[PDB]
Amino acid sequence: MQEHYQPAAIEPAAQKKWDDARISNVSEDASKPKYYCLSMFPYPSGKLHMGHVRNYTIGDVLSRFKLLNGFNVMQPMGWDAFGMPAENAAMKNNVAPAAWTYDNIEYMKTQLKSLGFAVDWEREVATCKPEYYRWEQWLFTKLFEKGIVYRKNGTVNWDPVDQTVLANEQVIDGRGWRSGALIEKREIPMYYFKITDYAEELLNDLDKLEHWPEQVKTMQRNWIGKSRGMTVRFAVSDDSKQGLEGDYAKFLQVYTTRPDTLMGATYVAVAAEHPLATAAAADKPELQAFIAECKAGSVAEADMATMEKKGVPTGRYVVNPLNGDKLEVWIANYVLWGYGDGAVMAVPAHDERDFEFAAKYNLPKKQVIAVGDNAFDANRWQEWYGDKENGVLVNSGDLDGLDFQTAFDAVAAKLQSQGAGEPKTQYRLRDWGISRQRYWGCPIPIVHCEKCGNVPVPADQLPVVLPENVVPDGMGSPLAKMPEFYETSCPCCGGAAKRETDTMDTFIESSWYFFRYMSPKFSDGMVSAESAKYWGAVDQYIGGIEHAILHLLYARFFTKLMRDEGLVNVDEPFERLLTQGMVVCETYYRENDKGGKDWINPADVELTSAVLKADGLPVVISGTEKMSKSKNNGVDPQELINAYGADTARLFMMFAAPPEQSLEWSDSGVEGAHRFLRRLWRTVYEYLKQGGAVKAFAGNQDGLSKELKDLRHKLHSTTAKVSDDYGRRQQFNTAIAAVMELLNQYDKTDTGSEQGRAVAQEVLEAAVRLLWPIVPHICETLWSELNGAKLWEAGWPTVDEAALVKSEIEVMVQVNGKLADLEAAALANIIVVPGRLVNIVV
Ligand SMILES: CC(C)C[C@H](N)C(=O)NS(=O)(=O)OC[C@H]1OC[C@@H](CCCn2cc(CNC(=O)NCc3ccccc3)nn2)[C@H](O)[C@@H]1O
Ligand SMILES: [Mg+2]
Ligand SMILES: [Zn+2]
Repeated sequence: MQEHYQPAAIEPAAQKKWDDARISNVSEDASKPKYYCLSMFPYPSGKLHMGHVRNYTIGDVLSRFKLLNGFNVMQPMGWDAFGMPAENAAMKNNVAPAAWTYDNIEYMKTQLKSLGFAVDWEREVATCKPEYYRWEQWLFTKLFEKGIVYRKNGTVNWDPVDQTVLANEQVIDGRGWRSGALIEKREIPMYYFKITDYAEELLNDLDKLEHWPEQVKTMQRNWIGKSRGMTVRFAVSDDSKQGLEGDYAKFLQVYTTRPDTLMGATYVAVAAEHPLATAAAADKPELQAFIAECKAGSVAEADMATMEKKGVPTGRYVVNPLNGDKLEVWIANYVLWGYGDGAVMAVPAHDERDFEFAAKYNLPKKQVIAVGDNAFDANRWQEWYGDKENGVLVNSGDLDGLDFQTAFDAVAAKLQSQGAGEPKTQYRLRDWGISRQRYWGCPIPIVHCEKCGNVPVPADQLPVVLPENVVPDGMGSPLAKMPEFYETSCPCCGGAAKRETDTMDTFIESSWYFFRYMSPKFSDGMVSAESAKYWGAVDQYIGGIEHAILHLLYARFFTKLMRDEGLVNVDEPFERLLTQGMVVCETYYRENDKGGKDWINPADVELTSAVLKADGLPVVISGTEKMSKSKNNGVDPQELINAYGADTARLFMMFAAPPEQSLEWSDSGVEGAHRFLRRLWRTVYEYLKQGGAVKAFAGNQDGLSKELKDLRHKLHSTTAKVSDDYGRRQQFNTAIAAVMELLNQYDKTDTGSEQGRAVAQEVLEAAVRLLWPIVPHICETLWSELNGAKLWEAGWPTVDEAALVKSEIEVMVQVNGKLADLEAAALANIIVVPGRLVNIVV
């Protein structure tokens, strides 16, 4: 054993020892209990970043621990390969997106392997391969024939200078983000998943996820957004029926979740597309301009509630069906056509948006809800205005005194008797649009024929292959410009026909890949039935919080789709879910001779102030934020590995913060992690150079010294602490601190005697197994110096409950014949014959 710790000498050999033993290459062996530990697979970006290393180290800690506990552990890895990154890299570099993607995959694979993740590489998938995406084309055709996937015209933001479609996230002040050109709203046919057919299942099944963070579940519930309310029809006043036709001339129908406040409605509001808006804007230009601004908006949903609410009176009136009050109709920008009836009622006394709106326009507020002897101020909003559970109705004639649920029913009966309304369940959830006007994505398996319509490609003709021999030029989606791809024959009638040129939303690949990993070379279906039966669901999923809504919902949806097709037998893909925090770092800048800032990379700055590393001109240290190319503050993990080895990188990431907390880059803390590894190395080297290995202490410990009993207490306390930090808390930094404390006590204990060595052997053999999930290379190497058994069949350390009982302090006591450290406990009820009796001289 070399005296100095040299990670490049040891990490390659340890990796070849794990690979030679095929310990991460698992099969469906019904003899070992399974465990499926999954980290969210990466985009083949080019190179790993520190978020990648944080995530896959967390995955590896948990997989290695469960493996050491005897589980058949599958930890798979692959590549979320489609999407815009490669398309833009292709445009800028004059290279095919596929060629760029496959080179990135090859490089990033090398990096992952060198970090020593215990990954089953025989299960690798790449989603841009036809061996992969044919199976989502297959599922699509099945759901298309069932109406679960359907085609319908929708509205997109068209950028006419860049000749491509943009999401609302890419529209700033009505303009394209790169081009700066005004976007055009266009109606085009697109494809949708009927996810709203499964809304109630997706909402309720969340309740089975006892090992999910409540915040993720609550975020899903808000997105689905179920409400039970009331449809209410307000009759249109005779004076307001001009330009209306059909049911819109007779009534304005609305949806509300608060029918118990219908006596408090002081006005109604309609979307800009609503026929009432159209009819009243006919002669009023300010209304026309307000309607146009609403249509031109591109407010992303994450920003919807933040937009400033605005409205315009129409001069048309409807009649409240419970009290006959005539309310003015307003066009408002927060009422969205396609949600419900595109019209709402407004109660400023008990809904805060209605309060702020009515306060803006001086619209009236009528209190109808009381909560205790609380005063009602019509000019200031108090939180109890919105209380549903503890309110009672006031100012509502027949309904005064009722609580929420009784009044809801009373209103329902009143409205139904009248023909004016009925209970109604609604969901904020929209159907899922999967059409993308992009080249680098999975082709949609549809052929368009003027005789037969939109026809699915039959199963025998899948995949529809995306041609890899393409270089996007910017001027529009390539597939629409390639007759060699879209010109075909109709599979139903044989006649002239055209393939669909839109590709799929890339969320589709990531909605089922965890099942594909179960049988990644299966060519007769999405996932083999035998391997789905064995692996079941993912036991532990690890990933970033930005995927808590869309990706998770989509995966849960696809799992229930696949379940209903007969392919899988679970309701939920993910049992345990762990959300890792961001990785952030200091920023540095010089100022520009244009009044701006040039963001410098940390690698080219030295500290003391701070300046360049090759130069000496100072920089300006500024704030800490998530690593990103925007402020040039990303720290390249390959240079951290080059400088210190993989074990140091993995230890720093786990020690620096709990996985949920944001991790702050620290040169100082990276050096602390390395020196701790050096210390682990030296501790074992020094122990072995003073006598060589011995049989680890085991068994009855009566007759060990006090000092060595104490070390065994700390030893077995550490084992239970660590096990509970890996298994229960998932708090890997406290488990490292625990092992450091154990080595501190060992450093202060004399282990020179014969029984001393046996306890030191025990301590050290436990320490390196306890830390093997975090830094497996050095622990594998040191374990081989201490003990000749395979580390992984030695298995996780066991707690010795005997070493936790602390030995008895037993004696009797007597005041006047009749029944410092003992005289202090025995006065808590003065001779003291050593050990047996305490006599208290009365
Ligand atoms: C399931 C599927 C939908 C997954 C999809 N393929 C995906 O999200 N794929 S992915 O590849 O994005 O990530 C894969 C996983 O692992 C990394 C996690 C990173 C969180 C963000 N995050 C980033 C950072 C720190 N950033 C850096 O170090 N930037 C360095 C840099 C600077 C300058 C230029 C280049 C690089 N901290 N947290 C991420 O949530 C996820 O769990
Ligand atoms: Mg359960
Ligand atoms: Zn045809």
